[PDB]
Amino acid sequence: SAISLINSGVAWFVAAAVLAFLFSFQKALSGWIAGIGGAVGSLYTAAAGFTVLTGAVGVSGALSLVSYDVQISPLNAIWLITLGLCGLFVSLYNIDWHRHAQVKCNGLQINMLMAAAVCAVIASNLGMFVVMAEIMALCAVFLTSNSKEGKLWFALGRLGTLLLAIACWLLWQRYGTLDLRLLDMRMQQLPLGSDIWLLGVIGFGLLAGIIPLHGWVPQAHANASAPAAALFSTVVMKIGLLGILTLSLLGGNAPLWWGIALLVLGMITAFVGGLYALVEHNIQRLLAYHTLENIGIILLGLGAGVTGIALEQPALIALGLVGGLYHLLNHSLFKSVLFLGAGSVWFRTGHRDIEKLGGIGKKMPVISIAMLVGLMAMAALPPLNGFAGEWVIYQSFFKLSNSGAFVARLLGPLLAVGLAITGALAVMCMAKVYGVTFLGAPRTKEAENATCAPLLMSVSVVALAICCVIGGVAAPWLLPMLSAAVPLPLEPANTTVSQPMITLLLIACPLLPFIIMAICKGDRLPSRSRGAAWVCGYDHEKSMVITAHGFAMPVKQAFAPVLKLRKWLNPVSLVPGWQCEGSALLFRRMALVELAVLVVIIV
Amino acid sequence: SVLYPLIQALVLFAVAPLLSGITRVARARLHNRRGPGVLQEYRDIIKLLGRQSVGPDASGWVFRLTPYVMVGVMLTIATALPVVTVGSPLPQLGDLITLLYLFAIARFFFAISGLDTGSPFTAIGASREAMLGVLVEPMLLLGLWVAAQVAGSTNISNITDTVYHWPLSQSIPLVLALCACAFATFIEMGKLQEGPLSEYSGSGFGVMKWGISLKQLVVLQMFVGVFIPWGQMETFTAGGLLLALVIAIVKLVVGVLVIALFENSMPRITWAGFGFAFLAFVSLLAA
Amino acid sequence: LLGPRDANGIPVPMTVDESIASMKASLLKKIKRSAYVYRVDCGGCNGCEIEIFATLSPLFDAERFGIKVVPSPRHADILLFTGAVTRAMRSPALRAWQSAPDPKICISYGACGNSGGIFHDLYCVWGGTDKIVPVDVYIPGCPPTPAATLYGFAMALGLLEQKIHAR
Ligand code: SF4
Repeated sequence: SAISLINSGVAWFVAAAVLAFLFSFQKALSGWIAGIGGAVGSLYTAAAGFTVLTGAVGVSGALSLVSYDVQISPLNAIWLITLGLCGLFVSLYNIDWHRHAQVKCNGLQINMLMAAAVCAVIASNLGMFVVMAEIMALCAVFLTSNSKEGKLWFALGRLGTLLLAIACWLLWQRYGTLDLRLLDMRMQQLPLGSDIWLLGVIGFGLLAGIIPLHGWVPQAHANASAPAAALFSTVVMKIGLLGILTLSLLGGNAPLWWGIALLVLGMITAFVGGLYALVEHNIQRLLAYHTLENIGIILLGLGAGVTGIALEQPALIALGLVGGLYHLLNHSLFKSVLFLGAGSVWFRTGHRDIEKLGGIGKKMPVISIAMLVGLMAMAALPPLNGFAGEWVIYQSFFKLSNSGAFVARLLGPLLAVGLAITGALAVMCMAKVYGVTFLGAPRTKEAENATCAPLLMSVSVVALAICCVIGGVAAPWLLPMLSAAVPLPLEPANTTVSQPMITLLLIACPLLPFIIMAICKGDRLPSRSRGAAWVCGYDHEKSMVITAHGFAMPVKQAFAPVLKLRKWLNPVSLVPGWQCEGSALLFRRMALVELAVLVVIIV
Repeated sequence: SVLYPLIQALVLFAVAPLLSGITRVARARLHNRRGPGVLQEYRDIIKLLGRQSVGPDASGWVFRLTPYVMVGVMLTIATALPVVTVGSPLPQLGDLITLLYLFAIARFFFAISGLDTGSPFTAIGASREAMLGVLVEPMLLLGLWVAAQVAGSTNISNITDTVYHWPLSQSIPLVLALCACAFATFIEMGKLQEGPLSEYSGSGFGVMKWGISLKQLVVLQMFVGVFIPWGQMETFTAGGLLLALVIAIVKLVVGVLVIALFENSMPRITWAGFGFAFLAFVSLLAA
Repeated sequence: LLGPRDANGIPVPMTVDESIASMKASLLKKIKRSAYVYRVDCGGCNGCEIEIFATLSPLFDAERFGIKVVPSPRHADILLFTGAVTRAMRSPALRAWQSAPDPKICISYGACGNSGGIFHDLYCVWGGTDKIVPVDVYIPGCPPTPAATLYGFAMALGLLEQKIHAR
């Protein structure tokens, strides 16, 4: 009954959108209606995804409000599950987010984006996939702050549908069918063709944010709202990744250069995103480059899977796919944690620059603990949920390192070395982020005036962090659940890792020095926190603390050629009409035209 | 399945300031002075445990709670390193990625504790330590990765008994990876004044000294127990245990002595550590 | 702000609480085998500084008795004060006093630190180090010989006893 569940979920999403738009004359009631509708629709979406994943078969039917053909493969059930979780918690966050005198009623665009994303996940036609991913993308463009930020994203988004429309026309000419099961059963006879696959991969990476086509991501995540940016990073990226995965797995056939190309592409995405996140002092733009690097890690897992299905190694396929999809779900979880918590910090303070955002850990300690969990989850630290997917991806890398191929053995340990680079850089970046935001003395009078977080904001972020911890410690019980979608044995190289014993050994081991200091203390006075930091005799000043500007200097010191390569490959001055007076307003003017003419032809 | 890892962690915790004490008395004898005793580190640590911890007003729970976290993370490390058998006490936790990212946990908590205080010196030291971790983690990953693909499995107690029974057919990938791991250990135990602990005081400073001594133990132990296993057991017996403890403490003592000697005998070793690591990686690919 | 004053505003030596000052003997027998000493050089000539740094030199050693020089007041159990308290140096010396964990041991080193020395009655000094902070052990000399420094630290740690008395 997952078809009826997803039908009711899409119905509640569109009802929430139209009711939030109809009652837009006030902010509180419109936000309440939009959040409740999004929450119940996401509950139905997650219920349908869990039903499909537990059935492990795959269901098909017809959505009887668009006349929409639907197939829910168990591979897409993970996308439905993560969309349901993220949508439910972002809607519950939006309930309290829509009580501010500075924010806007975004519930119509939020609900339309989630409905388009769900219809894109559950799509069976590739043309309908493009159309619904294109509805979601224009709603996301409308979901930005102003017309300046949604200009490069509009250009890259329409470049992507030009590419995806050409690829879909090529597929319709070659096969006479746009369906996905029909293409899979027809791709035994003729293989995909590099010309269609590379075009589709570039067109989806324009949507999935793949370096060097990543220029829209931090500009879009510059000053957007946290309910906007959370589902941006956890929906818009994952739809393009789903399109890449459903183009790469369109047949058992898959040439070896596809997997190597995906490995190199996700590799440079992970490295460049993780390096470029270090040199930024805006939290919501830093999270965009960390989106880029974790999407690179998920693409590393998917490229390992594609290389395995090229080399006919079932263990490699199993390891690559579940590592990639588990890291996809976990990344969406803790990225929602990070974006919603940073938005709560902005909600209580008003600042997004971490240079002018210190001392928030004492003002809001619940939010501070939640971001500590999220930062330790994103920088892959055991036993949290960002470590398990990286562990399975490393196991797939080791399976690559032992397979018989010169293109795979040369690429085996290099991916491990660079993923160690990326993990260490992420650990540094989140050490910097937690140090200069939630620790130390505040650096602005606007910071100490920030009271505690609201009720439902804290409830949503704590529930997301609870889900992150649950997905972390219960990885050995959730990985075989994802083995029901990618369907075959998981074969780590003679090794398991067990998150519960690390969890038990990280709470019980620090008790031993506590017991020892409780025994070895004699006349120990109670600990005092009174004075200022020791700065060698002179008194302490606000200009003397080291912050994100001075903490990210040796990475600018040692990784200088890549950061100068940022400035070189920037063809922004070569576009003739890019410097126009009204080009930003013109793109948003045809955006109203394009969404109005493409929605009505579907209906 | 509980007693062996717990006794492993407890003994490796309780023997850690011997290695710091022997290192500081070796540095004293190398500079032609008599120097302190080998038990001076214990006296300093217990005396600091007597004192009471102070900190800045802006410091919160992270500043007080970091040293216990770092000691517990080093204990979770040390409970999976084999010191007397070729089999790790906890093979579930005794992977390669697990140990690396638990060391990443330690680096992250040290860096956020250095940034918690308002002192520029502690934040600078946190940044330098994080730089050191960024430059050393893939070196050691590639070293034990070459050793792992020589072995067949991503797991301690598989690399250890692969290098225990020397195959004599892939000896060059083993030797180059061994020297790369030695270089990574040399970088981690060393640099490669004010200090990053200038804001710690009392019990917090004592538990930081505990954690630093335990980190310097477990890095050298991950070298000399994984890559020098001749003297350990395939299966745990009750009669050959004294020989295993003797050879383990002798290995640790000679390791800290020779590392102190070659530290005082001093991006060359940073590049050569990467260079011997890639020379290991090319060696399997060419042969 | 940092230090107590009179009605005129002249600084006075700090008074520790007796709860804080009650466990000084226990602190001394705790740090008898390991003493962490921070030099707090104030307004004085290098003589009273180089000789203190010569207590860990080849001729006279301090680590054999357990004394180790620390880089921060937070690590310090003994605060070694050196020079006569210059008006520009009272505030950093007070800051080094409050930065150390309670209880503390203070040792005045040299004539200039004990009472001001030759600059005892002068507008830019406050006199000796006892005019700003309490002092437990006084070590005279200008400069004190390293034998006197070792005797002062050993008598502070209880390894030796006081030799000279008043007449
Ligand atoms: S005691 Fe003598 S040597 Fe020391 S600072 Fe005073 S005048 Fe100089």
